[PDB]
Amino acid sequence: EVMLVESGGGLVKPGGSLKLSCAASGFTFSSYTMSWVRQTPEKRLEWVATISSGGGNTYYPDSVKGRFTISRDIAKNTLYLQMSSLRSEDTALYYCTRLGDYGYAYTMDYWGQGTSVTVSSAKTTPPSVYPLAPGGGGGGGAMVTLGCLVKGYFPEPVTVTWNSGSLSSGVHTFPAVLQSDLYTLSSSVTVPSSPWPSETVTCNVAHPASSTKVDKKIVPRDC
Amino acid sequence: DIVLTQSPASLAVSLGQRATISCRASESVDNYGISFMSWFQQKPGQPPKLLIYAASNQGSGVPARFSGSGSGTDFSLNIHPMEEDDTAMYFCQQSKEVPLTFGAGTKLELKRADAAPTVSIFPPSSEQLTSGGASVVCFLNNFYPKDINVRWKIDGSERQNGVLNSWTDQDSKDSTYSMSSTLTLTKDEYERHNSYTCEATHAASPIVKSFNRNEC
Amino acid sequence: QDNSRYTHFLTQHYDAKPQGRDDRYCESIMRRRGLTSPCKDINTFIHGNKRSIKAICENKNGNPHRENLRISKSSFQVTTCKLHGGSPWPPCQYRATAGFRNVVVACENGLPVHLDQSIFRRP
Repeated sequence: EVMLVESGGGLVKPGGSLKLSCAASGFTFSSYTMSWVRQTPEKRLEWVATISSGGGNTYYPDSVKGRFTISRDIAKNTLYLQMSSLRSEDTALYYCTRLGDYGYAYTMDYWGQGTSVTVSSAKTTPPSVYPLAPGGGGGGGAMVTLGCLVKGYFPEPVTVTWNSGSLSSGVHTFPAVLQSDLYTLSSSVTVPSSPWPSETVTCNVAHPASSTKVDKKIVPRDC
Repeated sequence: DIVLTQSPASLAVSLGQRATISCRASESVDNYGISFMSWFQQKPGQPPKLLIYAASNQGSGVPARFSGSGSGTDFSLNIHPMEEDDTAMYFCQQSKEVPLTFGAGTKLELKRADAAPTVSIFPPSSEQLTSGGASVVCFLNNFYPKDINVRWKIDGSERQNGVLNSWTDQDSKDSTYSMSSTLTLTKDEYERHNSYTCEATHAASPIVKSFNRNEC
Repeated sequence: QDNSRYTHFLTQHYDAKPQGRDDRYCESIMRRRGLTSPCKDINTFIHGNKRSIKAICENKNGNPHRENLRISKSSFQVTTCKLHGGSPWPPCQYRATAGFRNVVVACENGLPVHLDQSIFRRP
Protein backbone atom coordinates (compact mmCIF):
# COMPACT_ATOMS: atom_id res chain seq x y z
CA GLU A 1 0.00 0.00 0.00
CA VAL A 2 1.80 3.10 1.32
CA MET A 3 5.46 3.62 0.38
CA LEU A 4 8.20 6.13 1.20
CA VAL A 5 11.56 5.54 -0.53
CA GLU A 6 14.50 7.55 0.78
CA SER A 7 17.75 8.20 -1.17
CA GLY A 8 20.67 10.66 -1.23
CA GLY A 9 22.60 9.72 1.88
CA GLY A 10 26.33 9.01 1.87
CA LEU A 11 29.75 10.03 3.22
CA VAL A 12 30.29 13.75 3.59
CA LYS A 13 33.18 15.74 5.02
CA PRO A 14 32.67 17.75 8.23
CA GLY A 15 31.41 21.19 7.29
CA GLY A 16 30.01 19.82 4.03
CA SER A 17 26.46 19.65 2.61
CA LEU A 18 24.02 16.96 1.47
CA LYS A 19 20.45 16.76 0.18
CA LEU A 20 18.14 13.85 1.00
CA SER A 21 14.95 12.98 -0.88
CA CYS A 22 11.88 10.86 -0.14
CA ALA A 23 9.72 9.47 -2.95
CA ALA A 24 6.17 8.98 -1.72
CA SER A 25 3.57 6.75 -3.40
CA GLY A 26 0.41 4.78 -2.64
CA PHE A 27 -1.55 7.69 -1.15
CA THR A 28 -2.33 11.36 -1.75
CA PHE A 29 1.04 12.91 -0.82
CA SER A 30 -0.12 16.57 -0.70
CA SER A 31 -2.88 15.63 1.74
CA TYR A 32 -0.49 14.88 4.63
CA THR A 33 1.99 16.64 6.92
CA MET A 34 5.48 15.01 6.56
CA SER A 35 8.65 14.63 8.70
CA TRP A 36 12.29 13.54 8.96
CA VAL A 37 13.45 11.48 11.97
CA ARG A 38 16.98 10.16 12.46
CA GLN A 39 18.37 7.22 14.38
CA THR A 40 21.88 7.62 15.77
CA PRO A 41 24.54 4.89 16.02
CA GLU A 42 23.52 4.51 19.68
CA LYS A 43 19.96 3.70 18.46
CA ARG A 44 18.18 6.84 19.72
CA LEU A 45 15.41 8.47 17.70
CA GLU A 46 15.70 12.20 17.10
CA TRP A 47 13.04 14.33 15.35
CA VAL A 48 14.71 16.59 12.74
CA ALA A 49 11.97 18.49 10.84
CA THR A 50 8.31 18.71 9.87
CA ILE A 51 6.36 20.39 7.04
CA SER A 52 2.52 20.75 6.99
CA SER A 53 0.16 19.21 4.38
CA GLY A 54 -0.39 22.69 2.94
CA GLY A 55 3.30 23.56 2.98
CA GLY A 56 3.07 26.83 4.89
CA ASN A 57 4.43 25.64 8.25
CA THR A 58 7.89 24.09 8.86
CA TYR A 59 9.28 23.18 12.30
CA TYR A 60 12.79 22.40 13.59
CA PRO A 61 14.66 21.35 16.77
CA ASP A 62 17.25 23.84 18.05
CA SER A 63 20.09 21.42 17.15
CA VAL A 64 19.60 21.78 13.40
CA LYS A 65 17.91 25.15 13.03
CA GLY A 66 19.85 27.31 10.63
CA ARG A 67 21.45 24.26 8.99
CA PHE A 68 18.58 22.02 7.83
CA THR A 69 15.77 22.82 5.43
CA ILE A 70 12.81 20.58 4.66
CA SER A 71 10.66 21.11 1.58
CA ARG A 72 8.47 19.30 -0.97
CA ASP A 73 8.00 18.90 -4.76
CA ILE A 74 4.28 18.22 -5.10
CA ALA A 75 4.55 17.11 -8.73
CA LYS A 76 7.32 14.60 -8.04
CA ASN A 77 5.57 13.50 -4.80
CA THR A 78 8.89 13.99 -3.04
CA LEU A 79 9.99 15.40 0.33
CA TYR A 80 13.47 16.84 0.88
CA LEU A 81 15.99 17.54 3.61
CA GLN A 82 18.75 19.98 2.67
CA MET A 83 21.61 19.65 5.17
CA SER A 84 24.51 22.08 5.62
CA SER A 85 27.53 22.72 7.80
CA LEU A 86 27.27 19.04 8.70
CA ARG A 87 28.80 17.82 11.94
CA SER A 88 29.94 14.42 13.22
CA GLU A 89 26.89 14.50 15.50
CA ASP A 90 24.69 14.42 12.37
CA THR A 91 25.91 10.89 11.53
CA ALA A 92 22.82 8.69 11.54
CA LEU A 93 20.13 6.87 9.57
CA TYR A 94 17.50 9.38 8.27
CA TYR A 95 13.86 8.23 8.08
CA CYS A 96 11.04 9.81 6.08
CA THR A 97 7.74 9.70 8.00
CA ARG A 98 4.07 10.58 7.50
CA LEU A 99 2.21 12.40 10.27
CA GLY A 100 -1.40 11.52 11.14
CA ASP A 101 -3.93 14.34 11.62
CA TYR A 102 -5.71 15.60 14.74
CA GLY A 103 -7.95 12.56 14.61
CA TYR A 104 -4.91 10.30 14.92
CA ALA A 105 -3.51 12.52 17.65
CA TYR A 106 -0.68 13.75 15.35
CA THR A 107 1.13 10.39 15.41
CA MET A 108 3.61 9.11 12.78
CA ASP A 109 1.79 6.25 11.03
CA TYR A 110 4.27 5.36 8.28
CA TRP A 111 8.08 5.22 8.20
CA GLY A 112 10.34 4.60 5.19
CA GLN A 113 13.35 2.30 5.42
CA GLY A 114 15.84 5.19 5.64
CA THR A 115 19.07 6.40 4.00
CA SER A 116 22.37 6.60 5.89
CA VAL A 117 24.56 9.63 6.39
CA THR A 118 28.15 9.45 7.68
CA VAL A 119 29.94 12.73 8.46
CA SER A 120 33.68 12.11 8.60
CA SER A 121 37.13 12.96 7.27
CA ALA A 122 38.07 9.27 6.93
CA LYS A 123 38.33 8.10 3.31
CA THR A 124 36.45 5.40 1.43
CA THR A 125 38.52 2.21 1.63
CA PRO A 126 37.81 -1.37 0.47
CA PRO A 127 37.87 -4.36 2.86
CA SER A 128 40.60 -6.99 3.12
CA VAL A 129 38.99 -10.43 3.40
CA TYR A 130 40.72 -13.26 5.21
CA PRO A 131 39.72 -16.92 5.39
CA LEU A 132 39.08 -18.57 8.74
CA ALA A 133 39.81 -22.30 8.61
CA PRO A 134 40.25 -24.90 11.41
CA GLY A 135 43.66 -25.16 13.06
CA GLY A 136 43.99 -28.92 13.42
CA GLY A 137 41.24 -30.23 15.68
CA GLY A 138 39.33 -32.33 13.18
CA GLY A 139 37.80 -34.71 15.70
CA GLY A 140 34.25 -33.48 16.28
CA GLY A 141 33.31 -34.67 12.81
CA ALA A 142 29.63 -33.95 13.48
CA MET A 143 29.99 -30.55 11.81
CA VAL A 144 32.64 -27.93 11.15
CA THR A 145 32.69 -24.18 11.62
CA LEU A 146 34.45 -21.94 9.08
CA GLY A 147 34.69 -18.17 8.88
CA CYS A 148 35.50 -14.92 7.17
CA LEU A 149 37.29 -11.84 8.64
CA VAL A 150 36.37 -8.61 6.78
CA LYS A 151 38.83 -5.95 7.86
CA GLY A 152 39.67 -2.30 7.29
CA TYR A 153 36.85 -0.87 5.14
CA PHE A 154 35.17 2.47 5.77
CA PRO A 155 31.78 3.76 4.79
CA GLU A 156 29.93 1.00 6.74
CA PRO A 157 27.80 -0.77 4.34
CA VAL A 158 29.26 -4.23 3.52
CA THR A 159 27.26 -7.39 2.67
CA VAL A 160 28.42 -10.98 3.20
CA THR A 161 27.10 -14.18 1.60
CA TRP A 162 28.38 -17.74 1.28
CA ASN A 163 28.54 -19.71 -1.99
CA SER A 164 26.88 -16.77 -3.75
CA GLY A 165 23.81 -17.07 -1.53
CA SER A 166 23.53 -20.87 -1.60
CA LEU A 167 24.71 -21.25 2.01
CA SER A 168 22.18 -19.38 4.15
CA SER A 169 21.40 -21.57 7.16
CA GLY A 170 23.88 -21.81 10.01
CA VAL A 171 25.40 -18.38 9.35
CA HIS A 172 26.24 -15.68 11.91
CA THR A 173 27.39 -12.32 10.54
CA PHE A 174 28.38 -10.14 13.51
CA PRO A 175 27.83 -6.36 13.76
CA ALA A 176 30.83 -4.36 12.58
CA VAL A 177 33.03 -2.53 15.12
CA LEU A 178 34.84 0.74 14.36
CA GLN A 179 38.60 0.37 14.91
CA SER A 180 40.57 3.55 14.03
CA ASP A 181 38.53 5.14 11.22
CA LEU A 182 38.03 1.63 9.83
CA TYR A 183 35.38 -1.04 10.29
CA THR A 184 35.99 -4.71 10.96
CA LEU A 185 33.47 -7.53 11.06
CA SER A 186 33.44 -11.32 10.90
CA SER A 187 30.99 -14.05 9.75
CA SER A 188 30.91 -17.73 10.72
CA VAL A 189 29.30 -20.57 8.80
CA THR A 190 28.64 -24.11 10.04
CA VAL A 191 28.29 -27.06 7.64
CA PRO A 192 28.41 -30.86 8.00
CA SER A 193 31.84 -32.49 8.09
CA SER A 194 30.84 -34.24 4.86
CA PRO A 195 30.82 -31.16 2.58
CA TRP A 196 33.44 -28.40 2.81
CA PRO A 197 36.70 -30.33 2.66
CA SER A 198 35.17 -32.04 -0.38
CA GLU A 199 32.73 -29.29 -1.31
CA THR A 200 33.74 -25.68 -1.96
CA VAL A 201 32.79 -23.05 0.63
CA THR A 202 33.41 -19.48 -0.48
CA CYS A 203 33.02 -16.11 1.24
CA ASN A 204 31.52 -13.30 -0.94
CA VAL A 205 32.00 -9.70 0.20
CA ALA A 206 30.61 -6.63 -1.51
CA HIS A 207 31.45 -3.03 -0.56
CA PRO A 208 29.22 -0.71 -2.66
CA ALA A 209 30.87 2.50 -1.45
CA SER A 210 34.08 1.44 -3.20
CA SER A 211 32.39 -0.56 -6.03
CA THR A 212 34.24 -3.63 -4.84
CA LYS A 213 33.56 -7.35 -4.56
CA VAL A 214 35.95 -9.90 -3.09
CA ASP A 215 35.51 -13.66 -3.13
CA LYS A 216 37.44 -15.88 -0.76
CA LYS A 217 37.58 -19.67 -0.90
CA ILE A 218 38.10 -21.35 2.47
CA VAL A 219 40.92 -23.87 2.05
CA PRO A 220 41.93 -26.65 4.53
CA ARG A 221 45.07 -26.68 6.67
CA ASP A 222 44.91 -23.12 8.00
CA CYS A 223 46.61 -23.53 11.39
CA ASP B 1 11.01 20.48 26.05
CA ILE B 2 8.87 17.62 27.28
CA VAL B 3 11.46 15.09 28.43
CA LEU B 4 10.35 11.42 28.18
CA THR B 5 11.96 9.02 30.67
CA GLN B 6 11.45 5.46 29.48
CA SER B 7 12.20 2.42 31.64
CA PRO B 8 13.56 -0.08 31.87
CA ALA B 9 16.33 0.10 29.27
CA SER B 10 16.37 -3.65 28.89
CA LEU B 11 14.21 -6.61 29.86
CA ALA B 12 13.63 -10.28 29.12
CA VAL B 13 10.20 -11.89 29.38
CA SER B 14 9.24 -15.57 29.05
CA LEU B 15 6.65 -16.77 26.50
CA GLY B 16 3.07 -16.33 27.71
CA GLN B 17 4.15 -13.88 30.42
CA ARG B 18 3.76 -10.13 30.38
CA ALA B 19 6.04 -7.25 29.53
CA THR B 20 5.40 -3.82 31.01
CA ILE B 21 7.31 -0.77 29.72
CA SER B 22 6.73 2.67 31.14
CA CYS B 23 7.21 6.24 29.98
CA ARG B 24 7.06 9.30 32.24
CA ALA B 25 6.83 12.85 30.83
CA SER B 26 8.30 15.89 32.59
CA GLU B 27 5.15 17.81 31.68
CA SER B 28 1.60 16.82 30.66
CA VAL B 29 1.08 15.60 27.09
CA ASP B 30 -2.72 16.00 27.28
CA ASN B 31 -5.32 18.42 25.93
CA TYR B 32 -9.02 18.41 24.95
CA GLY B 33 -9.29 15.07 26.70
CA ILE B 34 -6.65 13.47 24.49
CA SER B 35 -3.20 12.11 25.30
CA PHE B 36 -0.83 12.96 22.46
CA MET B 37 1.41 9.91 23.12
CA SER B 38 2.54 7.10 20.77
CA TRP B 39 4.39 3.78 21.08
CA PHE B 40 6.57 2.39 18.28
CA GLN B 41 8.02 -1.04 17.72
CA GLN B 42 11.30 -1.60 15.91
CA LYS B 43 12.49 -5.06 14.99
CA PRO B 44 16.08 -5.78 13.94
CA GLY B 45 16.78 -4.61 10.40
CA GLN B 46 13.65 -2.52 10.11
CA PRO B 47 12.29 0.98 10.59
CA PRO B 48 9.98 1.78 13.54
CA LYS B 49 6.30 0.70 13.19
CA LEU B 50 3.32 2.42 14.80
CA LEU B 51 1.94 0.27 17.62
CA ILE B 52 -0.21 2.67 19.69
CA TYR B 53 -1.48 6.27 19.20
CA ALA B 54 -3.47 8.63 21.43
CA ALA B 55 -1.98 6.59 24.32
CA SER B 56 -4.46 3.73 24.04
CA ASN B 57 -5.63 3.22 20.39
CA GLN B 58 -4.24 0.34 18.24
CA GLY B 59 -2.48 1.18 15.00
CA SER B 60 -3.52 -0.85 11.92
CA GLY B 61 -2.80 -4.56 12.00
CA VAL B 62 -1.66 -4.42 15.64
CA PRO B 63 -2.48 -7.53 17.77
CA ALA B 64 -4.70 -7.09 20.85
CA ARG B 65 -1.92 -8.42 23.04
CA PHE B 66 -0.44 -4.90 22.74
CA SER B 67 -2.24 -2.37 24.93
CA GLY B 68 -1.34 1.15 26.02
CA SER B 69 -2.65 3.00 29.05
CA GLY B 70 -2.14 6.18 31.06
CA SER B 71 -2.76 9.93 31.00
CA GLY B 72 -1.13 13.19 32.02
CA THR B 73 2.59 12.41 32.59
CA ASP B 74 2.48 8.64 33.15
CA PHE B 75 2.06 5.98 30.47
CA SER B 76 2.53 2.24 29.98
CA LEU B 77 2.71 -0.34 27.21
CA ASN B 78 1.83 -3.91 28.15
CA ILE B 79 2.45 -7.03 26.10
CA HIS B 80 0.65 -10.20 27.21
CA PRO B 81 0.93 -13.04 26.21
CA MET B 82 4.56 -12.43 25.21
CA GLU B 83 5.32 -14.15 21.89
CA GLU B 84 8.75 -15.00 20.33
CA ASP B 85 8.08 -12.52 17.53
CA ASP B 86 7.77 -9.59 19.96
CA THR B 87 11.54 -9.25 20.44
CA ALA B 88 12.32 -5.65 19.47
CA MET B 89 13.21 -2.15 20.61
CA TYR B 90 10.17 -0.11 21.76
CA PHE B 91 9.85 3.70 21.98
CA CYS B 92 7.26 6.16 23.32
CA GLN B 93 6.87 9.64 21.73
CA GLN B 94 4.88 12.82 22.38
CA SER B 95 3.20 15.11 19.81
CA LYS B 96 1.62 17.69 22.10
CA GLU B 97 4.35 20.25 21.31
CA VAL B 98 7.54 20.87 19.32
CA PRO B 99 10.28 19.86 19.68
CA LEU B 100 8.85 16.36 19.19
CA THR B 101 10.62 14.02 21.64
CA PHE B 102 11.15 10.27 22.03
CA GLY B 103 11.92 8.11 25.05
CA ALA B 104 15.41 6.53 25.01
CA GLY B 105 14.02 3.08 24.22
CA THR B 106 13.50 -0.37 25.74
CA LYS B 107 15.17 -3.53 24.52
CA LEU B 108 12.78 -6.50 24.85
CA GLU B 109 14.13 -10.03 24.48
CA LEU B 110 12.59 -13.49 24.94
CA LYS B 111 13.72 -15.36 28.06
CA ARG B 112 14.70 -19.01 27.51
CA ALA B 113 16.53 -21.86 29.21
CA ASP B 114 20.29 -21.40 29.58
CA ALA B 115 22.46 -22.81 26.80
CA ALA B 116 26.23 -23.25 26.65
CA PRO B 117 28.21 -21.75 23.72
CA THR B 118 29.73 -23.73 20.86
CA VAL B 119 33.35 -22.46 20.75
CA SER B 120 35.58 -22.36 17.64
CA ILE B 121 39.09 -20.79 17.42
CA PHE B 122 40.90 -19.71 14.21
CA PRO B 123 44.58 -18.79 13.59
CA PRO B 124 45.74 -15.81 11.46
CA SER B 125 45.39 -16.48 7.71
CA SER B 126 48.58 -16.73 5.62
CA GLU B 127 47.27 -13.80 3.56
CA GLN B 128 46.99 -11.56 6.62
CA LEU B 129 50.48 -12.53 7.81
CA THR B 130 51.90 -11.49 4.43
CA SER B 131 50.36 -8.02 4.82
CA GLY B 132 52.02 -7.65 8.22
CA GLY B 133 49.32 -8.43 10.76
CA ALA B 134 47.78 -11.27 12.74
CA SER B 135 44.27 -11.59 14.13
CA VAL B 136 43.15 -14.62 16.12
CA VAL B 137 39.37 -15.15 16.04
CA CYS B 138 37.12 -16.98 18.49
CA PHE B 139 33.43 -17.69 17.83
CA LEU B 140 31.10 -18.45 20.81
CA ASN B 141 27.85 -19.47 19.04
CA ASN B 142 24.20 -19.99 20.08
CA PHE B 143 24.24 -19.47 23.87
CA TYR B 144 21.93 -17.91 26.51
CA PRO B 145 21.89 -15.61 28.47
CA LYS B 146 23.80 -12.73 26.80
CA ASP B 147 26.21 -12.14 29.73
CA ILE B 148 29.39 -14.10 28.97
CA ASN B 149 33.11 -13.69 29.53
CA VAL B 150 35.96 -14.46 27.15
CA ARG B 151 39.58 -14.75 28.26
CA TRP B 152 42.62 -14.92 25.99
CA LYS B 153 45.94 -16.54 26.89
CA ILE B 154 49.27 -16.42 25.04
CA ASP B 155 51.79 -19.03 26.27
CA GLY B 156 49.83 -19.42 29.52
CA SER B 157 49.51 -15.70 30.29
CA GLU B 158 46.33 -13.62 29.92
CA ARG B 159 46.47 -10.97 27.23
CA GLN B 160 44.11 -7.99 27.31
CA ASN B 161 45.51 -5.63 24.68
CA GLY B 162 43.90 -5.88 21.25
CA VAL B 163 40.65 -7.66 22.19
CA LEU B 164 37.47 -6.52 20.42
CA ASN B 165 34.10 -8.25 20.93
CA SER B 166 30.79 -8.16 19.07
CA TRP B 167 27.34 -9.75 19.71
CA THR B 168 24.59 -10.68 17.23
CA ASP B 169 20.95 -9.82 18.00
CA GLN B 170 18.74 -12.54 19.46
CA ASP B 171 18.16 -15.32 16.93
CA SER B 172 14.52 -15.37 15.78
CA LYS B 173 14.43 -19.19 15.66
CA ASP B 174 16.05 -20.55 18.84
CA SER B 175 16.27 -17.25 20.71
CA THR B 176 20.01 -17.69 21.47
CA TYR B 177 22.85 -15.17 21.20
CA SER B 178 26.24 -15.46 19.46
CA MET B 179 29.49 -13.52 19.95
CA SER B 180 32.84 -13.11 18.19
CA SER B 181 36.07 -12.18 20.00
CA THR B 182 38.96 -10.96 17.83
CA LEU B 183 42.47 -10.69 19.24
CA THR B 184 44.50 -8.40 16.96
CA LEU B 185 48.34 -8.71 17.23
CA THR B 186 51.25 -7.50 15.09
CA LYS B 187 52.89 -10.24 13.06
CA ASP B 188 56.05 -9.96 15.16
CA GLU B 189 54.22 -10.49 18.45
CA TYR B 190 52.35 -13.46 16.98
CA GLU B 191 55.52 -15.16 15.70
CA ARG B 192 57.07 -14.58 19.12
CA HIS B 193 54.81 -17.04 20.96
CA ASN B 194 53.38 -20.50 20.35
CA SER B 195 50.26 -21.20 22.44
CA TYR B 196 46.97 -19.33 21.78
CA THR B 197 43.88 -19.87 23.89
CA CYS B 198 40.26 -18.71 24.03
CA GLU B 199 38.37 -19.37 27.31
CA ALA B 200 34.59 -18.99 27.56
CA THR B 201 33.15 -18.39 31.06
CA HIS B 202 29.47 -18.34 32.08
CA ALA B 203 29.64 -19.89 35.60
CA ALA B 204 32.04 -22.51 37.09
CA SER B 205 33.64 -24.68 34.36
CA PRO B 206 35.33 -22.79 31.46
CA ILE B 207 35.13 -24.12 27.89
CA VAL B 208 38.62 -23.86 26.37
CA LYS B 209 39.74 -23.96 22.73
CA SER B 210 43.29 -23.44 21.49
CA PHE B 211 46.04 -24.08 18.96
CA ASN B 212 49.82 -23.89 18.63
CA ARG B 213 51.39 -21.76 15.91
CA ASN B 214 53.91 -24.51 15.17
CA GLU B 215 52.28 -27.94 15.68
CA CYS B 216 49.24 -26.23 14.14
CA GLN C 1 -9.89 19.51 35.29
CA ASP C 2 -11.35 22.56 37.02
CA ASN C 3 -15.02 23.16 37.78
CA SER C 4 -18.14 21.56 36.33
CA ARG C 5 -18.96 20.39 32.83
CA TYR C 6 -21.11 23.55 32.54
CA THR C 7 -18.25 25.88 33.32
CA HIS C 8 -16.02 24.06 30.83
CA PHE C 9 -18.83 24.30 28.24
CA LEU C 10 -18.70 28.08 28.67
CA THR C 11 -14.89 28.45 28.43
CA GLN C 12 -14.78 26.08 25.42
CA HIS C 13 -17.90 27.13 23.52
CA TYR C 14 -19.27 30.51 24.63
CA ASP C 15 -18.39 34.06 23.57
CA ALA C 16 -21.04 36.71 24.18
CA LYS C 17 -19.80 39.69 22.17
CA PRO C 18 -17.30 38.96 19.36
CA GLN C 19 -15.64 42.07 17.92
CA GLY C 20 -15.80 40.75 14.36
CA ARG C 21 -16.27 37.11 13.35
CA ASP C 22 -13.71 36.74 10.51
CA ASP C 23 -10.56 34.65 10.19
CA ARG C 24 -8.62 37.04 12.48
CA TYR C 25 -11.25 36.43 15.21
CA CYS C 26 -10.51 32.69 15.07
CA GLU C 27 -6.74 33.15 15.12
CA SER C 28 -7.21 35.16 18.33
CA ILE C 29 -9.95 33.25 20.18
CA MET C 30 -8.39 29.78 19.61
CA ARG C 31 -5.17 31.04 21.19
CA ARG C 32 -6.98 32.80 24.05
CA ARG C 33 -9.10 29.83 25.13
CA GLY C 34 -6.04 27.57 25.07
CA LEU C 35 -7.01 25.48 22.03
CA THR C 36 -3.72 25.69 20.11
CA SER C 37 -1.42 23.27 22.00
CA PRO C 38 -1.56 21.28 19.80
CA CYS C 39 -3.75 22.96 17.12
CA LYS C 40 -7.38 21.79 17.66
CA ASP C 41 -9.03 20.66 14.38
CA ILE C 42 -12.34 22.47 14.90
CA ASN C 43 -14.12 24.56 17.57
CA THR C 44 -17.45 26.41 17.65
CA PHE C 45 -18.32 29.41 19.81
CA ILE C 46 -21.94 30.36 20.64
CA HIS C 47 -22.90 34.05 20.86
CA GLY C 48 -25.62 36.14 22.53
CA ASN C 49 -26.66 35.90 26.21
CA LYS C 50 -26.17 32.88 28.50
CA ARG C 51 -29.77 32.55 29.64
CA SER C 52 -30.88 31.71 26.08
CA ILE C 53 -28.44 28.80 26.03
CA LYS C 54 -29.34 27.59 29.54
CA ALA C 55 -32.95 27.70 28.41
CA ILE C 56 -32.36 24.88 25.88
CA CYS C 57 -31.86 22.62 28.89
CA GLU C 58 -34.56 23.84 31.33
CA ASN C 59 -36.93 21.41 33.06
CA LYS C 60 -40.39 21.83 34.67
CA ASN C 61 -38.99 21.25 38.17
CA GLY C 62 -35.64 20.25 39.66
CA ASN C 63 -36.27 16.57 40.40
CA PRO C 64 -33.06 14.73 39.32
CA HIS C 65 -33.33 13.22 35.82
CA ARG C 66 -30.81 11.51 33.54
CA GLU C 67 -28.82 13.52 31.02
CA ASN C 68 -30.33 13.76 27.53
CA LEU C 69 -29.60 15.15 24.02
CA ARG C 70 -31.60 18.11 22.72
CA ILE C 71 -31.87 20.11 19.51
CA SER C 72 -32.62 23.74 20.47
CA LYS C 73 -35.93 25.22 19.28
CA SER C 74 -34.61 28.56 18.13
CA SER C 75 -31.48 29.47 16.14
CA PHE C 76 -28.24 30.98 17.51
CA GLN C 77 -25.45 33.13 16.07
CA VAL C 78 -22.35 30.91 16.09
CA THR C 79 -18.82 31.07 14.66
CA THR C 80 -16.92 27.90 13.77
CA CYS C 81 -13.12 27.97 13.63
CA LYS C 82 -11.62 25.29 11.31
CA LEU C 83 -7.95 24.37 11.00
CA HIS C 84 -6.67 25.05 7.46
CA GLY C 85 -3.52 23.67 5.81
CA GLY C 86 -2.69 21.06 8.45
CA SER C 87 -0.53 23.17 10.80
CA PRO C 88 -0.23 20.85 13.84
CA TRP C 89 1.57 23.23 16.23
CA PRO C 90 1.55 27.04 16.66
CA PRO C 91 1.27 29.26 14.64
CA CYS C 92 -2.04 27.51 14.01
CA GLN C 93 -3.83 28.59 10.80
CA TYR C 94 -7.65 28.89 10.98
CA ARG C 95 -10.66 30.08 8.96
CA ALA C 96 -13.97 31.25 10.42
CA THR C 97 -17.40 30.18 9.15
CA ALA C 98 -20.18 32.30 10.68
CA GLY C 99 -23.69 30.95 11.09
CA PHE C 100 -27.21 31.28 12.46
CA ARG C 101 -28.67 27.89 13.30
CA ASN C 102 -29.88 25.45 15.92
CA VAL C 103 -27.43 23.65 18.17
CA VAL C 104 -27.36 20.19 19.64
CA VAL C 105 -26.24 19.97 23.29
CA ALA C 106 -26.35 17.38 26.07
CA CYS C 107 -28.36 18.55 29.08
CA GLU C 108 -28.31 17.75 32.80
CA ASN C 109 -29.65 19.47 35.91
CA GLY C 110 -30.98 22.21 33.62
CA LEU C 111 -27.50 23.10 32.30
CA PRO C 112 -25.74 22.40 28.98
CA VAL C 113 -22.79 20.05 29.63
CA HIS C 114 -21.55 19.27 26.11
CA LEU C 115 -21.85 20.66 22.58
CA ASP C 116 -22.25 18.26 19.63
CA GLN C 117 -19.21 19.72 17.83
CA SER C 118 -19.49 17.33 14.84
CA ILE C 119 -22.56 19.06 13.36
CA PHE C 120 -20.49 22.15 12.54
CA ARG C 121 -18.07 20.26 10.25
CA ARG C 122 -20.45 20.78 7.31
CA PRO C 123 -18.42 20.62 4.07
